[PDB]
Amino acid sequence: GNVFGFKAIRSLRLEDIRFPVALVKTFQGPPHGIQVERDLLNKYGRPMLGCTIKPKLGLSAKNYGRAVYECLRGGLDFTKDDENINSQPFQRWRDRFLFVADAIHKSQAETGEIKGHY
Amino acid sequence: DYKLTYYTPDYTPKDTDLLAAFRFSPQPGVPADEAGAAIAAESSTGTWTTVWTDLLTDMDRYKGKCYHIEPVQGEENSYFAFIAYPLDLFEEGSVTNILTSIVGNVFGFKAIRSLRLEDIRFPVALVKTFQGPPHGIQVERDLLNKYGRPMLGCTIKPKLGLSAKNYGRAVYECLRGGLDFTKDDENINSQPFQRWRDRFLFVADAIHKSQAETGEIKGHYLNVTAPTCEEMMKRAEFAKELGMPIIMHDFLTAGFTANTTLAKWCRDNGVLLHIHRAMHAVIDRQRNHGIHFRVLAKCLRLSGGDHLHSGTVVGKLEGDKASTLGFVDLMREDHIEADRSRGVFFTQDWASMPGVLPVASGGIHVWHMPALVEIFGDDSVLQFGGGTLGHPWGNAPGATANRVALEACVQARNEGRDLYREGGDILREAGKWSPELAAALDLWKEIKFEF
Amino acid sequence: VKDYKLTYYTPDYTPKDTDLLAAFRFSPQPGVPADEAGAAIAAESSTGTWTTVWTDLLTDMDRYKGKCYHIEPVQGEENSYFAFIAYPLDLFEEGSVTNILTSIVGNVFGFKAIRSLRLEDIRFPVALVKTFQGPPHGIQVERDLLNKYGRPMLGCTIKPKLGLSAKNYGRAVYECLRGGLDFTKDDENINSQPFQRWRDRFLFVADAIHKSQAETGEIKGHYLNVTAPTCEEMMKRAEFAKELGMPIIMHDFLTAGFTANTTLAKWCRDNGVLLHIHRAMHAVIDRQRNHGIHFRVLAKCLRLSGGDHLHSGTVVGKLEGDKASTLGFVDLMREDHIEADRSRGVFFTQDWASMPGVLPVASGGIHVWHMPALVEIFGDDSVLQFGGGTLGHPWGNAPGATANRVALEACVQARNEGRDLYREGGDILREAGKWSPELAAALDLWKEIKFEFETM
Amino acid sequence: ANNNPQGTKPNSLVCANCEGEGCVACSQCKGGGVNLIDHFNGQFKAGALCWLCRGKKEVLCGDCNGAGFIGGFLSTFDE
Amino acid sequence: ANNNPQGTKPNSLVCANCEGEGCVACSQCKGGGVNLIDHFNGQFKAGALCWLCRGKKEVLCGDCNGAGFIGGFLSTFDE
Repeated sequence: GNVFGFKAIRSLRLEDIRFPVALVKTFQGPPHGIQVERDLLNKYGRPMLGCTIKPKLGLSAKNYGRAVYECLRGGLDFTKDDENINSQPFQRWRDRFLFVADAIHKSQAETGEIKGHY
Repeated sequence: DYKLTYYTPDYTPKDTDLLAAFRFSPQPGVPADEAGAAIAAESSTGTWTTVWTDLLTDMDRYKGKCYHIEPVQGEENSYFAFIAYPLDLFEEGSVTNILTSIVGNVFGFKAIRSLRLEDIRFPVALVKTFQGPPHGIQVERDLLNKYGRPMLGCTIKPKLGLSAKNYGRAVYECLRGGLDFTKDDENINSQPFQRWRDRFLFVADAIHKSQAETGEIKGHYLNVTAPTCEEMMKRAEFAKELGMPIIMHDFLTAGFTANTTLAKWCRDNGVLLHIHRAMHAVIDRQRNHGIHFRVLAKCLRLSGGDHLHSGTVVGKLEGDKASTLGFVDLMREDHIEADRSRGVFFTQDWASMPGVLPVASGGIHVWHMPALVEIFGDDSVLQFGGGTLGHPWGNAPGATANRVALEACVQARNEGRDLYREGGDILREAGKWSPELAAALDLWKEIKFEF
Repeated sequence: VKDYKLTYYTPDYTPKDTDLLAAFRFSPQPGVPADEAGAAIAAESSTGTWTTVWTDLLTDMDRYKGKCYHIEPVQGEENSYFAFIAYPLDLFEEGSVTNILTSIVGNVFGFKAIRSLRLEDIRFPVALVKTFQGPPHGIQVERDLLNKYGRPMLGCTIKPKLGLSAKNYGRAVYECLRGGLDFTKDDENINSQPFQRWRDRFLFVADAIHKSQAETGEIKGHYLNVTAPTCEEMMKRAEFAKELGMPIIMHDFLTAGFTANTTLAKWCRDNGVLLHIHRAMHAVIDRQRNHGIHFRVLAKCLRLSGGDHLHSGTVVGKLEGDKASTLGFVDLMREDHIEADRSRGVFFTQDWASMPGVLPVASGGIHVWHMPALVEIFGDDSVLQFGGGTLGHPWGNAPGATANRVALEACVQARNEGRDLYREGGDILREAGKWSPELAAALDLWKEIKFEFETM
Repeated sequence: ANNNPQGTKPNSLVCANCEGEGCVACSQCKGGGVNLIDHFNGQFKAGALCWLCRGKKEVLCGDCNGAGFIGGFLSTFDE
Repeated sequence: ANNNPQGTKPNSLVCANCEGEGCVACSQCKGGGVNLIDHFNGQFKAGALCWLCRGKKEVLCGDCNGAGFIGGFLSTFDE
């Protein structure tokens, strides 16, 4: 809180912290976990692998969808939205969601696995 | 007080009075007549006199009247007491009110050793204000399209420590073999190792696969017992959205308010309801204190429910077997005459309210198939535990073994053969055209005896 | 496991601080030993096997099973033992009493090789106490809301009257509250019945409360009974009672269940009313000393689920053998740390982790000559319900309320001044019944006690 | 009046004191109906109505509280 | 082997049949693992794995379903 502003110390850094079980049991935790997440995916044995789309800005919604489709058809599992692309004027969010869903359904029905885009 | 004013031995009860039959054992020194009058007064306005009731001449319209204190033979210092309560004491549609008004504080009486409630008779005037079972027997046999034989169900024994993925695979294996229902364990709700939405998802997937593959209609009881009412309704709504045809509940730990709410929801949304009877030996196991189970079966048929656990009768001595047959007849039928040899104390008429389906369970195998098929008849479900998951080959072979045995026994009963004498013979001549039934007949060596 | 020690009876095992302990008193059938019966009770409450045929199919197990870690004979009785069992924490849902009940007492009470089984106590870990809500308000918050410090609270139930209109009901409530009492209570088996529907009763009781509280200058109340057939009806009644501005309501936690009680407790916490729990249909569960579920377990489960007041029964007329047990489970629901003591029935050491307390209500055929004893046994953190000791005064209800109020204040003032209350109750009440005709009439109507040598 | 603390008939449950009536006769006026002696200071003076029963010659009974018997939620303590 | 009652051990809850093992030895292949005669004409005869135990040498006890004792739930709710 205000401990970091204490004026009689030159520098302060919080290195670790231990929560009791009594306090852990009052939080929800991860929605699914690791086992559940693996079970829905049905991807056992190997680490999952995914891609990010660095030709980031300026792309329309349809070209974004086409790049996602080409990457997912090749054999990846997950594709990723650029971290700082939410609803910029050149590309709103509802259109991006639409075309990405179209590409996901295409490639998933084409190969035979479960695909995904963050 | 030589006049008791509550023990009216010549009073005959009306047809709009609620009758109750207690078996009590009075303390040493106390007679029987006064103990009956005191049981009548404690479960009503707790006075023999009229120093409050005579407020403005509004007397004896809300008091019970003992009218029969015959003694029970065999035992001594033990009697029966019949009591009649007016109709304007109870509200409509509430079972909690009936329980609170009758058994609220009479059991804590000080001048009796022990007190048990053996039977109860609801008038038609009061039966017609409750909803009853959501569907019944005819409707729930037409919804599933299964005629002329009992139904088959399996319970999954490796209860704890099983991922939802493996759970779904086991359910699919069992249902694909030929069973009808699979059951969710009684104490599996939302533990941290297996939450409920995952279980519901994978079980629905398995049901859809097996039903689209085998052509029949499959089902899995999904436990919706929750900590509150919001969670219970969320679970039920999700199980309906997936397309599930039947759910489960516990009416003795969750209560009667939650059971009535769930029954009304299930009627409005076309789902069937299966009632599990956990925590029942806490009340009725001792033969001298408690509440006999037929009273709770009647209260259940009133509030709601489609199936009900009742327990096997293959190995009971007598009387107990007769008692269980009595309170199975009290559930399935529509008019029951008074037969004290098999428990029933009063004549009960249900006014064309639907029936409830008995369920037998508790470690039965293929060799028990004849007896059951001729005791419960064809209006029942048969739950198998280890009798399906223990087959040497797997789960689907055990399913087919039980299916073959059941259909063989029912086809042999149709032709006119006797199932007591030559049930094992039928099973043996059936276990020749199928390897699974032969393996089952060789593993469970119980051919105990018949007739 | 024929001669092996069953892997379920491990006497060299000490339980963790995140294990739920349970103590059963059982009596086995003729021929069956004790340790085998204990291990079988341990196997019934969990995975119902002694072997590893089912469980160990592909990976680890033996972490979802109980372990009987102690068995000892009961003193004074033969063929009767105590078994202690320790369940893990992974078996129980977070925030549900229904699950704990149906997982422990689910189907062990039907074991065939046992004559009789009783559940004497239970110990919840702190890790499990913290996932429940607890009482909506507690003791201190409740005291602040009612603004009544120092003395116990007073109440009256209109019990032996069934068939009154709604207006006469409101009139009697008004006469009681105006006289000097604090709480009035409905009859425990009154609902919307043909002679008296619920909305009329609520209306007239609210009017009486407003009148009396306005013309006396302090906060008064009436426990309105919101028990209902369904949950929609229950919520309707509770919402309408809050609209009128009522401070407290009532419920029956054994005929309605634990799901409805948890729902109502969460509603009361959100909307700021107090909840009074009435124990009905309990003697069906715990009267016989050889089968059932003793009441301290249900008191703990109620403190977890929700509730501010709880009926606990008086002790003025009990043996020390049972007066000790009642004082034990009254301390089990007010304090914050209770040490194990078998003379008072407490089997395990329980720590409640700053969860509030509930308030004991002592009712049932008590009159003025009991007011000394009750003030020094229960202390001043309690409520006293006077069924017949109020409505039976020779000339009305308000004088009876005034008599009870005078007696209570006299006794508590005398206790504050240092005087005794066991050898000095009679003369205290007689000295107070000098300048007040109501208390004199009340003292003459009933009769003294004269307990014993000098005390209890 | 009687000094039974809380007692029944020898075998019956009927409370002995009131004999199942649930009501007894006033012990100040002896069923007369009018007060006899000045009691506190003069606000209850002789000649007027009885100061206790208010002129009914009949009061309730302590041991059996309006219940013709012993036991139950009116006469005994709830556990 | 074919003793009719479920047969707890003398003065002991443990089931006698498996002696608490929860499993018995196959009474078809004599614990060998391969067939000995022909059973179903043209399908299961000597040379290959046992038709009953599928070559695991052990089957479930008939009297108790792995409970290890007779009065439990997987075994005795056949009253």
